Amino acid sequence: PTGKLWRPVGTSVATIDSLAIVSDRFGQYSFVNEGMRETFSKALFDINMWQPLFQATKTGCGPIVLSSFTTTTSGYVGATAGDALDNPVTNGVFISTVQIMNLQRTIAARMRDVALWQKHLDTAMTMLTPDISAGSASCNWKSLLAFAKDILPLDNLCLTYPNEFYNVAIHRYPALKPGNPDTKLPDAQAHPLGEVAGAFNAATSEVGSLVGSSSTLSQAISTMAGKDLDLIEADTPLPVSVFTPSLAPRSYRPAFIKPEDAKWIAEFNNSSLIRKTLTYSGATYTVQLGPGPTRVIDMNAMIDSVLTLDVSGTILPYDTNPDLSTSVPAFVLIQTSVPIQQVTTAANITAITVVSAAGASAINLAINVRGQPRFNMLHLQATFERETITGIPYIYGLGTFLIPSPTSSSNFSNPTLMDGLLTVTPVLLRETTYKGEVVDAIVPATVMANQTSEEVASALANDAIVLVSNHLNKLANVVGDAIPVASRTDDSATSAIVSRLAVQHKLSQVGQASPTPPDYPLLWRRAKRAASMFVSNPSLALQVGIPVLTQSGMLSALTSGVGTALRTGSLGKGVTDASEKLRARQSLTVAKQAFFDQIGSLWP
Amino acid sequence: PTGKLWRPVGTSVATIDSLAIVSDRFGQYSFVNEGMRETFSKALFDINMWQPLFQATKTGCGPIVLSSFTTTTSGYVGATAGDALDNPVTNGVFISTVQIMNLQRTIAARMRDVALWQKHLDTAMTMLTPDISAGSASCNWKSLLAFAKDILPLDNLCLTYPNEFYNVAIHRYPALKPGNPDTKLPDAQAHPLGEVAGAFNAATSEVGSLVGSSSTLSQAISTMAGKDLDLIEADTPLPVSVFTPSLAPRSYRPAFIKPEDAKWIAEFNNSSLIRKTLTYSGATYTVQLGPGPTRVIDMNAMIDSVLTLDVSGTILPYDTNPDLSTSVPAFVLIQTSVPIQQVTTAANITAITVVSAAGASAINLAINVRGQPRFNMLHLQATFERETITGIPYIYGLGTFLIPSPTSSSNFSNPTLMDGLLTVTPVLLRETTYKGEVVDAIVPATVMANQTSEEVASALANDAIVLVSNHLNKLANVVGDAIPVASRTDDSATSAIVSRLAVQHKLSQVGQASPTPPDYPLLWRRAKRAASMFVSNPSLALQVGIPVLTQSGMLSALTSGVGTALRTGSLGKGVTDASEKLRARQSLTVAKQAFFDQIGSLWP
Amino acid sequence: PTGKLWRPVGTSVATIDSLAIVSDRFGQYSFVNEGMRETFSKALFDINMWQPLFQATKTGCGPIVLSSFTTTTSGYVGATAGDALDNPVTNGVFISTVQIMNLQRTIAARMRDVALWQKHLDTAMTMLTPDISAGSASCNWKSLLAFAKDILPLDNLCLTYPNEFYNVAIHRYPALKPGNPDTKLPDAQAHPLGEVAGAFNAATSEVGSLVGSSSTLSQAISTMAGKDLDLIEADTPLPVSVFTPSLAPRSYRPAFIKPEDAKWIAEFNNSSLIRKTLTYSGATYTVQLGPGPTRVIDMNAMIDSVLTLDVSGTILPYDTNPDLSTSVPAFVLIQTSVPIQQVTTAANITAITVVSAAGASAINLAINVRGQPRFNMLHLQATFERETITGIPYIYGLGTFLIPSPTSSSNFSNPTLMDGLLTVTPVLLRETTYKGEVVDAIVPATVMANQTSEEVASALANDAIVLVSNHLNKLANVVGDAIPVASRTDDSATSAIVSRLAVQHKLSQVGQASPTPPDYPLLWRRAKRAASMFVSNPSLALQVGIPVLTQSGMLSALTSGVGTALRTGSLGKGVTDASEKLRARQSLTVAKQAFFDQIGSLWP
Amino acid sequence: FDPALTAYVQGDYSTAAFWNGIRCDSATAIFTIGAAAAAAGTDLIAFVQQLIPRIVAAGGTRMWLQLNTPLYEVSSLPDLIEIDLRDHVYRFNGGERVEPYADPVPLQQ
Amino acid sequence: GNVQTSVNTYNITGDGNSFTPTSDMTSTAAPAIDLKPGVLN
Amino acid sequence: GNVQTSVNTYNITGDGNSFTPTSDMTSTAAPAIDLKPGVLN
Ligand SMILES: *C(=O)CCCCCCCCCCCCC
Ligand SMILES: *C(=O)CCCCCCCCCCCCC
Repeated sequence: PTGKLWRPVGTSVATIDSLAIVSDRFGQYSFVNEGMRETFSKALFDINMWQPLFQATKTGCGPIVLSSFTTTTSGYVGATAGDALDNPVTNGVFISTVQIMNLQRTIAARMRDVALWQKHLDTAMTMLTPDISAGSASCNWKSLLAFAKDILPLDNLCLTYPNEFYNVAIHRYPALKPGNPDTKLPDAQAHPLGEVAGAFNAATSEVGSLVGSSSTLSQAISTMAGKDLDLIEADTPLPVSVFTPSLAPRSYRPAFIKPEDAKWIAEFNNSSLIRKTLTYSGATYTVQLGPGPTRVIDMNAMIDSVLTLDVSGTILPYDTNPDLSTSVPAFVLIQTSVPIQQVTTAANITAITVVSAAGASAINLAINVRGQPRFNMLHLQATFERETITGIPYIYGLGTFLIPSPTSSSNFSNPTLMDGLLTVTPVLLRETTYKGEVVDAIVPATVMANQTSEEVASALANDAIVLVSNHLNKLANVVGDAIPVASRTDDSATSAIVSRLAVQHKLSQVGQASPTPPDYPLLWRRAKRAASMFVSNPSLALQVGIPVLTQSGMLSALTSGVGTALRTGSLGKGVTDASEKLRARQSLTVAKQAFFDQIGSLWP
Repeated sequence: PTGKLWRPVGTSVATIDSLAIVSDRFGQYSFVNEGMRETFSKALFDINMWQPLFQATKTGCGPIVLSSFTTTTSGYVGATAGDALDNPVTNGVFISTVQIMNLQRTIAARMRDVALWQKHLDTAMTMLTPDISAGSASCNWKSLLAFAKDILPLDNLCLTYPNEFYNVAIHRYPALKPGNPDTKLPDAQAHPLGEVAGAFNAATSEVGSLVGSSSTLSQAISTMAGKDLDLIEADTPLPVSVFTPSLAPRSYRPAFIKPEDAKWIAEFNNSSLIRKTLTYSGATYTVQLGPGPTRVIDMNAMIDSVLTLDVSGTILPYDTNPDLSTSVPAFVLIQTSVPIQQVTTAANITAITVVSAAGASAINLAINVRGQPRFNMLHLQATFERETITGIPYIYGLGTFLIPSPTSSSNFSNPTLMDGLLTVTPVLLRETTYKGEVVDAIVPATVMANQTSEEVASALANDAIVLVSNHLNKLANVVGDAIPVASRTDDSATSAIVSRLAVQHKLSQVGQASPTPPDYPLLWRRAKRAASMFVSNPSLALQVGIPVLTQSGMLSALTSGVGTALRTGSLGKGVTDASEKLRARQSLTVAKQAFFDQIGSLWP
Repeated sequence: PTGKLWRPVGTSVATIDSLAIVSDRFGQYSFVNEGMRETFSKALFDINMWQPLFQATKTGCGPIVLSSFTTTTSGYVGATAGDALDNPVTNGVFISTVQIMNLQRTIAARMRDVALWQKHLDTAMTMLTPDISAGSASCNWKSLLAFAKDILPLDNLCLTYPNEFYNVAIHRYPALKPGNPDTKLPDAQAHPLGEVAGAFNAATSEVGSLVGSSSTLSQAISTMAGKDLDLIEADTPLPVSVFTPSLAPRSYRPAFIKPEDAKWIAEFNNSSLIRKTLTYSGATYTVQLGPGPTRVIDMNAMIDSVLTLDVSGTILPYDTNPDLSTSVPAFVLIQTSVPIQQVTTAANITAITVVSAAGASAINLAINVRGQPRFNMLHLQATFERETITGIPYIYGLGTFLIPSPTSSSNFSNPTLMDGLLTVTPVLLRETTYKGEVVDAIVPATVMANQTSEEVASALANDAIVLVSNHLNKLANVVGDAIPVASRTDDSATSAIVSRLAVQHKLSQVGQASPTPPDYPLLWRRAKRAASMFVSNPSLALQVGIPVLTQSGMLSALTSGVGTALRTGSLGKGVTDASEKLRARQSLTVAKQAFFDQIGSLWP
Repeated sequence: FDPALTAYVQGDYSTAAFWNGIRCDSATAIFTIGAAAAAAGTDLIAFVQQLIPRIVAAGGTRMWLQLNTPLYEVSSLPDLIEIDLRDHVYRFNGGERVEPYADPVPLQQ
Repeated sequence: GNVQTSVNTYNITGDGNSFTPTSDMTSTAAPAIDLKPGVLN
Repeated sequence: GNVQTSVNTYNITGDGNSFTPTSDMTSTAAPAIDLKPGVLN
């Protein structure tokens, strides 16, 4: 049973309506199922432990028995009259609301009390590493004590109550074994209150540490089910939400990104220059679109973000072409009639809006750093919005210069300030971008081995690629973490892949002389580096031309392997290299024993 | 009850003082509460499973019953005489210390034993993805077997014991259903020992996966309470400790950062040059402070860190002004009399200490990379300390050049090596920095919408801004993760904000014609992108001029929403887009069924 | 007991063989141990809660009692005949397979049902932060309701069932206290079904929050045992696997990295130029090895990776030396006879392979960005493999230019395209690299204070240094997180170190006048910044010349302290600064009360 | 006492440090203000000269301070308070405690 | 908010209801139910 | 370390005490107590 206890308000006959939460002057009795007593007992148990320090310091008020907050009522206990009717409990143990209040504020008040002392006990305890993980190692008690008698700073609490803290301590450190009163010798065994827990944390030499290897697994299992690593290369529309894209604002360096390497950025590849004009704040400036191609951020295929083009440390040659100086650098949109990459001359450019200029010309924004005047780090920045560009077939964001007077000097300059580190930040997660279009769902499998070397590094913050990369990255840490894809152990991961290579290379051999019986020693090893190359750089699985990894099978395969692989690790997964791991722990205890030996001499 | 068992040493009457830990020749009997038997049973259960492999290989020693390590003593069981008096347990089940030792080293020894085999069983099991997540899919057993008879490398253990591993396997993979002996047909149902657990992990088509959606929530709940996301925009002094700043060493590019964009960096904006001198290692060099403003790291407002100015790949024009060559680049402090930004000429600069020079002039540190000789990657580096600058009102760290002989050539150079990538690393977490002052507590709400575009990116490693950014970043991953702030589901997050916008826009309408009844469809949508823009780039909420996000309400609001939102997710939160998610899983099982079909033909 | 139930197939006498899983027409009865009923009850309990909404909307089918899926069989219940023999259970409660199916698909079907409504209830609940964390704060109900009557968008479900959702709600938000029918007034106490859980999550003013501080500890404990932070500075061979290196592809900028600062990169420091030739694709090009030293990636000491040298935004002076234009930039290997750094002239260079050229000369790859033509972002890229360089004592990877015709113009150019951002990605984790050699195991302690300032930042992706950095980094977040290494609390971490400094400085004083009695106030403070400097920048502990941190004791010491420190935190660790933390929470509730006050007026 | 309703801060307010993070819309320095000027061995006018501004910063709308100035008359009580005129100071019970004072007009302005 | 009457023990617009958060009882249902393999059994 | 006597069953400076870690019993108390909503109930 569970929930609050109910009782037949109509008396005797208890039906699915003659019940009612048995409330009263104390609040409502909620049932205390077996396991929920484990907690409140485990919590109180950790407080009672500090008994010797509560009396010493006259705080506290006696040991807290959980049997002081409960009661022994009886009735039907469920979550609702209907279902509570199927849990007739007699003399169960319930805790009334007003009690659920004290057991709370008591464990809270006492928790402070101890939390404090417990902190002093520690700066003194750990102040001599009472924990080794291979074999033993003593340190003659006299010295030890006479030593901490020093180190411990005058405001601890282990100097005001030595054997009032010691008695608390003995129950937390199975290192300190108190000398028995009637034989005046230790005990071999150490009996700290955490008897079992402390036994099951020792780094057992057979397998690393059960508490470790156990969690590193349940931890990975969490992720595997959580983010949705499963279904990682699913071939079908998936809401961007399914990718929980967060804290995702990637930055670049356009005016370098080739147009074909990333759809969201077209260029004005035209013969001559395209000097246009525009009255901005009265003054008339001339946008240039200089000698080179001047790659500009396209506006369509640009998920309403927060574009913030930073222009700093980048050269600013106002020294040579004086034409450049005087011009306030500024991010400006450019609506063109004919599609760009077909826009020849000025009459082609519909209009030009200065979405964000920089007050003060190019001769105050400068700063000489050895001849080559740089740009005082400043951030121009628009706030592009999907629909502010409705209809408008062609429009481009360009972080240019806005020259107040074009001249012969700036005839080979080309004032694109795009060489600066632009940082787009998708401000509306629901919508992603792929191959130049804005969508609401991705098709994972499509984005695999479909980008090129740099059609990946040139991805646009929160676009399929960047999403089908953030995803693999989780799955990449589950294998990297739990599975042993980094040793000659032909693990579950590199194993799922090997079976694909076989089934694959086996049918490609079917029909024709079949002169080559499948290899296997070579297949195991080829798939080992395939699974390994993945854990290594999760990204690669997106680039066209990557051995194994990019065939449709793998990944879809890998994950579902790694999947079941985590759901069976056992507990002693740590047996892997638990030999050198062990031998390394003994190595430490031998060096730490060496320490105790000095504590033992210096302070005799 | 819990803890070690005690018994009346004084006999009969137990007075809370009479009781003593019933120790003896076996150690101390510690009680084995109901739940703690669940573990040791669940641990032994996972070992017994491997029974067929223990006999086959003559290791092991029979099935391990947990009832072989315990006993049936009876007495009072608590953590201390006082509280143990309230737990009279009769014939409880306790495990003695020396036993708590075997149940430990047995589960450890056996755990190794199985951990090994269990690894072989796997490279063979997952070596044919026995796990699908939508509908079924078989693969005629003959083929399957005759297939793995191949792939499996000659050193497995699934080839030496086929149906000695198979029997272990059948209990772990409800995929392999053994053919019943007396009807020689499968069973429809599959009965693996993990009957329930395996039932509750299947990706249930109604809602993603209970095991997933459940954890992704408890996981987020952990963080929410842990780091202290709650109280994220609290308006009142908070110890830096409350922000657990760790692994926090940010790097820049000064000599670019404007002085007003980041208090910790002032500049010598003076008319002419300020050539000073200083005997460093005998030789007399001249610090320049050349033509430009030469931005220098201020020393006050500089949390005793580890400044490490790297100067590499950056230009080194010793080719033109020969004056530059011969000068050993070096980070040097500069104490000025009159405050900088008021320091006109040499007589103003009190003294200049070469806190770290680079042995060998500027013509060995070079390296030609196409005409423009660069700097061989080298790291100069001081170790500034709060108090080494006590009293000293004005002092600045400057990574300049130290020219051995100033000339006309270096009259427009300005040797500030600050254009290099400097990396400050706060070496003393307790103290933070804000707006130019060193403090011990932040006031969160103060740092919101108080920085500018770049008064953020120019923050100083472990300063309020960088702390009130590391914090939002956690809270940003809790929403990004748990809450669905990335779909049209007007989630709890974007909902907490909408209620603020209403209450806000509603009173701004009070008094005056109230010609505009609040919108709502427009408010819901405006707050959706507000909560969304946050998850996106957590930082923004610090920059002055960000719609919604920067009003005092939000955040303080958001978090406390997201807060309660996680504490109610239910379990089936995965119902979100659990339709396409499902349809994608069927998509995979259809492709994986396609695989089994070849395994089924190639190896008939 | 646990597992499926068995019964004596041979009847009466139940031996370790006369048993057999009691299967049948329903599947196999698996035992439902005490705790496993807690879950299925806790799951069903959370569904029954939504009873009022199931009837309202005619879905559901009555309350789901867990006692409808189980049974009361009796027999022996274990994991295998052998061990099941020691668990005679009478009238235990087992759930048959076919039942373990419904309790599953029911909780799944119902889970969807509620998951939906439960989402509507929320957008309305959190839409008025029903959760404060200090003191109370009301908001006159009328207003509140009449308010949400607005905000809530027309497609919720809290408008179609107000007090059908309200009744569900009252059990989840102890904020909404329903007015009692026969006294028509609230209740003071609030009785939500989550009575206890909700009591134990409140931010108790004594210590932050038990649910928080508790997890932040168990969380850290997980890591500490997991990754293997323990043994962090172990002095003995450790398989790279023990470091779970994943998602590890670091990028650089060679042609800058000094050869001695990173063994994996030697340079051709020779007097004149070394123009060689090579027929690549018919056309004959000349590799240059120009004026400067031209640092090249060495091939030995290069873990078979995926070298991808990006050349973008970097200068391309085809404007001056016309010689440069026309030459297709390309990454090329260079096998030399005599060891490099001893290779004088052309006859010395055995052969030169163009492992990856860039189609199209240097005048299409350009792009004018203000005079200085840059490189259109493109990625050349080899796939170096350990053994493809077997025997071959000397061979180097060089991302040079391949000039189609060397001239006088390119006599001081030196076409090394290495100034570009190269990104090596280890494609085979098992093998690491150290000091220039490829190995399979590291010796942790060796890599401490053994690198120089930049012999660290110049590390090669997945090399001991980068591994003995990824490791410290975990341990750095465990302390940063759990332990309070960021306040004057002389924590367990900075305490473990202090004891080393003492024992150390104490013996260095032994022998000779011992004129200086150890300090301690100065030692505590010195070790505090030592432990602090570590949490800060984990890396440092690798660099030669770091105070304290780099002595062999520390770290090996630190961790083992931090270790036991986490295994005792108590629960109320949050007592740290739980004063200002508290005062900040009251600060928020005072501001949130201010909000409710407007909701209370505007919408009267 | 409920933390939210009652708070307690240790250390004196005479020292600049104490005023970090203590914001109350109203302060009351009754029975202390006189002892602080004497304890910090400072002039009465000069003392409140540094306290009032702190209360303003502390975010205080109201103030009540039991200052000891002879606004009605410079006349004193024989056994209760002696008004030493050489040095602006009182003597509650002539000796038992001595605390500096201000004047009605000077302290007023 | 239209009156219902019996469907559920409380009317929403009912007499004397009261929204009033208390730092003491942080509202919470059951999200973190443990189901992972080892822990569910 | 001054002698106490009864306050607690062990004197610190008491006869034959013994600091001596054993890789076997890693010291512990109870930090990871589970209290999260779903898991506490
Ligand atoms: C009648 O339905 C008028 C609207 C009043 C309540 C509608 C929903 C808003 C209040 C929610 C109450 C239940 C939990 C939020
Ligand atoms: C008398 O108090 C002399 C000092 C000896 C003990 C003081 C505290 C240092 C030793 C701690 C013992 C309890 C657990 C560390």
